This record gives sequence, structure tokens and C-alpha cells, in this order.
Amino acid sequence: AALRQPQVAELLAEARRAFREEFGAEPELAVSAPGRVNLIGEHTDYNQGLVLPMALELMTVLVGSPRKDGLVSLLTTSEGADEPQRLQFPLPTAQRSLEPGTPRWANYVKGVIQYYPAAPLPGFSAVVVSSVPLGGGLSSSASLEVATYTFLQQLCPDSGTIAARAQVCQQAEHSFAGMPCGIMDQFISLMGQKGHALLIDCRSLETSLVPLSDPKLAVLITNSNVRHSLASSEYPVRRRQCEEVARALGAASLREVQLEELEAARDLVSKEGFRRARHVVGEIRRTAQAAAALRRGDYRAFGRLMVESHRSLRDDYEVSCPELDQLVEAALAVPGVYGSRMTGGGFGGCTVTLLEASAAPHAMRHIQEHYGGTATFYLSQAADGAKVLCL
Ligand SMILES: O=C1CCCC2=C1C1(CCCCC1)N=C(Nc1nc3ccccc3o1)N2
Ligand SMILES: OC[C@H]1O[C@@H](O)[C@H](O)[C@@H](O)[C@H]1O
Repeated sequence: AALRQPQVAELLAEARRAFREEFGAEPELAVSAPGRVNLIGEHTDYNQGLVLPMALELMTVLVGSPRKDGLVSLLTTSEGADEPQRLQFPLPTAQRSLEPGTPRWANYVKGVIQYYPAAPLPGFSAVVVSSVPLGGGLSSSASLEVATYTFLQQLCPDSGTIAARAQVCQQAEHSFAGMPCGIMDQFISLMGQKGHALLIDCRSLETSLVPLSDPKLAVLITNSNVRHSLASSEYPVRRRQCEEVARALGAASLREVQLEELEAARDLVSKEGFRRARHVVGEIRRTAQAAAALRRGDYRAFGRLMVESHRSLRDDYEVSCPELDQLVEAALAVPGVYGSRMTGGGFGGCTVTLLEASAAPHAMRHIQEHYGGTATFYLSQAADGAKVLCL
């Protein structure tokens, strides 16, 4: 069966009670930011490509109050978070900046604080809760970054765009978590809307809300519950390989490159380099094609495109793994399934499946039975982005 997904009210209540017991007073502020699944458009965001994620009902919630002593005091109740579950530190200054360290979960909060553009930022007390599986492939860290950003805005309103907010959270990921992500994760956490996926053009930063609310249609997320170390170390390698190919062809990015141009300049790049670029160029196309298909309500074409995306990721970009592949192959054997593919960075994490709603229970049974391991399932509607509630 699919794991329960606590409503924001439940996570709010848990966070509020925790805060009350922890700090001896009621919290004054509450925010939430969702994790996400990427329907299609993988390893294209840092290539100034197209991506089509949707926000999940899985989310991170922060409750808290401003302090008058310029200190930051944190507590998380998430099991899976590394010890200690509490941390305190003074606000950064011009002379002293925050630094990444232990516990790692606090690095995301520290990073957002460090690069928060508006001032004066006061200190604060906060409790962090989440229903997003920590490092499970659904951007738990993006949701924490965006939840944190959304909280800091209540303490000290910025005056910029939503893209600038995503880039701040992205810089936190780069500099405090050592993960040089693209913009997708933060952007969808910020900009998600219930009942819609979000087509993001990562070159222009133009975004389009694409309706995705059809009873009869379901999105099944399957967690492999594995994560090879390559997910961390091979990710930056992929970025460098794409940059090298773009540089060899005199292109600002692979978004400017088409398959024909790529093959014509085959002698100018490495064998594997060609494989990487071919995926990227094809995946941008497929995402454009997927967006249109989803518009038409053509789930069969959308599904077929998801499958091409996985095969490309598996064979050209080489960021899949036997676990993900077995999960995909299993799902495609189930009647009523339109398509299935690995989602997110790869080397573990989740797959995403588009299927007839009625097929979801039978999909879960069969996928689990064919998965030589322990799969976890989520059935998720397209959810809202970051929100605020005054307490
Ligand atoms: O293992 C690393 C590397 C792989 C990516 C992954 C991290 C960990 C680092 C800290 C310990 C758990 C795993 N954190 C998540 N993100 C996260 N989101 C959170 C929301 C609320 C509370 C805590 C949270 O941690 N991402
Ligand atoms: O599509 C692959 C994705 O991998 C994620 O892990 C990363 O945070 C995103 O920015 C995007 O690059």
C-alpha cells in the first residue's frame, strides 16, 4: 500500500507542539515547502533546458518566532536527520560568516541564512518537521531550503523575484551542502500549484502552469530505498562533461545545440561526451513534446516519452542503476501503466509512473514482487508550492 501523506495541518500540529515544549512558548509563524517529482526533463536544468516537475504533498514545515538576541536556535524531529537534533549559532556578520559542518541537516538552513539578500535579519527559534524522505530522491533538501527562505521573508521581506529566491536556495545547496544542483528543485518547491505540473524553461526562467488533475490518471512514485555514492560524486562530473561539449562546439549551452549539429561535430568531443550531449538534446525535445501531449490529455504519448527518457538516461547519460531499471521494467509490465522512468539525479532514489488510477493498487503489488529489495510507494496529486500561515 501507499505510505500515508500527512496534511499540512497534521505536520503543523506536530511542529507546534514540539515548539511549545521546546521553547516554552507558542510559535508565531508557520511555513511549508514541498518536495517534488520530475515528470520528465532530467539533467536538463543545468543545461538551460526544459523540465516538467510537480510539487508533492510530501513537505517540510517550519514553525517559529523571531528572537531579539541575534541567535538562531533550531530543532528537528525528523528521524534520519543526523545528530544532534538541535543546533544554535549566532547570525552571520560582515566579519564572521556561517560555515558548513555538523550536523549536516543544519547546513541547508545555515546556507539560506548566509545568502539571504535582505536585511536586517533577526535571530529566531524554529522547529523543523518533514514528510519528505531525507535524501530519498524527492528533494528533501530543496524543501528545507525553500521553507527556510519562506520563513526568513516573514522575518525580513525581500524585494526580489521568485527566481532570485530559488538561486539563493540553490547557492546554499552548492556552498553549504557541496551539491552543485540546477535550479529545478528549488523553483518547483517555490512555484508549485495544486493540480498543475510546472513547465520550467531553465534558459529564460519563463514558467508555465500545466493542468494535471484527472481522476482516472494517477502518478505513482516508487522509492528504491537505495542511493549509491555516485549520486553525489558523479553528478558534478555530468555537469563538467556537458560544459566541455558545449565549449567544444562554441555554444553557450546544450540548449543551443541540436542532434544534427552534435553529430556533425562528432570528431570534436569524446565518445562518452557525445553520449551525454545526445541525451540532453533529446531530453529537451522530449520535454517539449511531453508538455504538448499532457496538454492534449494524451497520456499514452506522454508515457511513451517517459520511457524514452529513461532509456536515454540509462544508456546515454548513464545515471540509472540496476535497482531503478528493475523498478521501471516491472512497472511497464503492468496493464494500465502509460509510462515509467527514473526521476531526479539518479543512481538510486525514486521512479515516477504515469498510470490509470484504477491500476495503482495492482501496480504496487507487482512492482514490489519483482523488486529484489524493499520498495516504498507514494500516490501523489500535484500540490501547492511554498506557503505561509500566521499563528
Ligand atoms: O545525506 C545527505 C546527502 C544526500 C541528500 C540528503 C542529505 C541529508 C543530510 C542530512 C541528514 C539526512 C540526509 N539531508 C537531506 N535533506 C534534508 N531535508 C530535510 C528536511 C528536514 C529536516 C532534515 C532534512 O534533510 N538530503
Ligand atoms: O534532472 C536532474 C536533477 O537532479 C537533481 O538531483 C538536482 O537537484 C536538479 O537540479 C536536477 O539537475
